[PDB]
Amino acid sequence: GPLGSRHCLSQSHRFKGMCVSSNNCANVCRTESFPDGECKSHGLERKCFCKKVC
Amino acid sequence: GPLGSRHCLSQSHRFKGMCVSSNNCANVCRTESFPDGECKSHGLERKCFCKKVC
Repeated sequence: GPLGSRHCLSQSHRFKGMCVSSNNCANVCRTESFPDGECKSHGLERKCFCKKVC
Repeated sequence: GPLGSRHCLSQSHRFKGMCVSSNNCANVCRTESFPDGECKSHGLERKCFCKKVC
């Protein structure tokens, strides 16, 4: 399929606590004007990262 | 940050091998049309992430 856009991530400003639903993260990120978002782990911390085209 | 610009990260397309020096990562990222870059660890990988204002 078509050559896709490159994506950029930024940790959520609003999301609270452990990120264990990427759908919930994506919706919180929509309140921050990003179209998408996903949970990511670093060590034992799971955080919400908002996602847009760079 | 909070009273500054919000920044976005995108894993480098061109950077090869383990990211040791964030200066080297930033320079490779400049060839990718990002103004900055930095090494970040996840799992047993240290990778170069290009960095711009969202």
